[PDB]
Amino acid sequence: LSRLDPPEAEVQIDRLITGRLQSLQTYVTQQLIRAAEIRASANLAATKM
Amino acid sequence: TNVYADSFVIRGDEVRQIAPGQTGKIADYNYKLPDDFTGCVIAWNSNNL
Repeated sequence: LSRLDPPEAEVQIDRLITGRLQSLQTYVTQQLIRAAEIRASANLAATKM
Repeated sequence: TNVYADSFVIRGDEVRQIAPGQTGKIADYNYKLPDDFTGCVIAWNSNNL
């Protein structure tokens, strides 16, 4: 944003926003799947207790 | 819903420099268009007028 001619900056900024979003989406999905496994483990732990 | 029209006199190299997203001398110090535009840029040679 402070380095490129503004219309070129706008395009590249949007490309990076999308890239950063994809990193967040990936993280959430992976943590969401892991959370399902952790919940199952917690349920087993609760069962054993 | 709305149409706006800017009617003005410029040089042929200046005609080339006026477009949405087009930066340059005329764009920043004389006649500016945005990086996001809906509309038409229309021009005619006026050597006889």
